Amino acid sequence: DLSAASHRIPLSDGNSIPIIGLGTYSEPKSTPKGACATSVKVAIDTGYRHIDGAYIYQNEHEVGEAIREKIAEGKVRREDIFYCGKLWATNHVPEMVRPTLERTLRVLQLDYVDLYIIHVPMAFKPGDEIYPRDENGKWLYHKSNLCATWEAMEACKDAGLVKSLGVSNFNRRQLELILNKPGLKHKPVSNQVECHPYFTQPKLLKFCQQHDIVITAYSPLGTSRNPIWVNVSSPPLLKDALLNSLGKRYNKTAAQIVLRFNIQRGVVVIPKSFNLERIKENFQIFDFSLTEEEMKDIEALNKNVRFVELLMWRDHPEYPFHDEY
Ligand SMILES: NC(=O)c1ccc[n+]([C@@H]2O[C@H](COP(=O)([O-])OP(=O)(O)OC[C@H]3O[C@@H](n4cnc5c(N)ncnc54)[C@H](OP(=O)(O)O)[C@@H]3O)[C@@H](O)[C@H]2O)c1
Ligand SMILES: [Cl-]
Repeated sequence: DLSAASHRIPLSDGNSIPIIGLGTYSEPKSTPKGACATSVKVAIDTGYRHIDGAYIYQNEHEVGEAIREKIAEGKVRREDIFYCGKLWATNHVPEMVRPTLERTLRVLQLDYVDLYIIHVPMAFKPGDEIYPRDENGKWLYHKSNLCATWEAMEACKDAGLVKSLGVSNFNRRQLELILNKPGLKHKPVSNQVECHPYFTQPKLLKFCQQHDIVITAYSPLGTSRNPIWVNVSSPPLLKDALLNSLGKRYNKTAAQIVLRFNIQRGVVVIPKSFNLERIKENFQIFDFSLTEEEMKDIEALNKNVRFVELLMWRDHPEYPFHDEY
């Protein structure tokens, strides 16, 4: 079913997605220039064939540098690599969608991306700032139309600029808005959301599975626990007693147990690491499996509590986390 050499799963539009990818968000401040490029190259050498990135991570040029180098030396063909990029909240105006994607293609110096997704269901004020606020720190919200944004996304696939379309941080209602759109041409094939044993997304997973939407687990290792985004008070996922106990049983780390858990139930995982040893460690998840009982015990770790709550945006008309799922 899944091996280091062959671990792609089907998307509803006929394409396929490698079940593990390398995440590439890293705080610009505390990240050396070049760390991203080096990690993407190491990842590709290790066997990763999926890279998840975003223009607003400020390192897409490094991602592109790395991918193009490996293609040029014959390590991979372009068709072997799956790159996912993301449309930010300040770029939701339908007229801006294609120019925004074209900017990413030019930065990557590639002809298309494999997956392009709406990063969040919330629109912010368009401009030179990804986090638009007034002097009082009030979040400058744009009153926006998700369906109109989606239509603009559909035009990008129509033009050949992206193979697959998806979304991120969408709840059931928001997914329904799109799925029910008048004259829908291309349904979202993916929803990228926080997913791991402390937040296993049972309701959203069920819903997506019923609509042939694949979940991609972001922060699948429980985040880097940065207090800006994460509630540092919470117990760190990788210190969990059961996950560590299961680790000893298989001579795997809690991280490897956590990744295996999600892929084993058909959830894509995109752990980020810019560390040589940990990039390799995270990929070694195809030489063991978890028993039905172990899967059940891990799933039971579910706390229905998020590490990434985005409370700064809780009042936005399109804040996704009020609803149950
Ligand atoms: N769509 C969205 O809204 C959204 C939100 C968040 C993230 N994402 C995507 O999902 C990716 C991953 O989520 P994430 O970066 O937030 O957090 P994560 O992948 O769950 O974990 C990242 C943290 O774990 C550390 N780490 C990695 N492997 C490890 C291991 N084997 N053992 C111990 N520690 C390990 C990394 O440090 P080192 O680098 O030093 O190894 C980093 O601090 C992101 O990079 C991004 O591509 C998307
Ligand atoms: Cl963007």
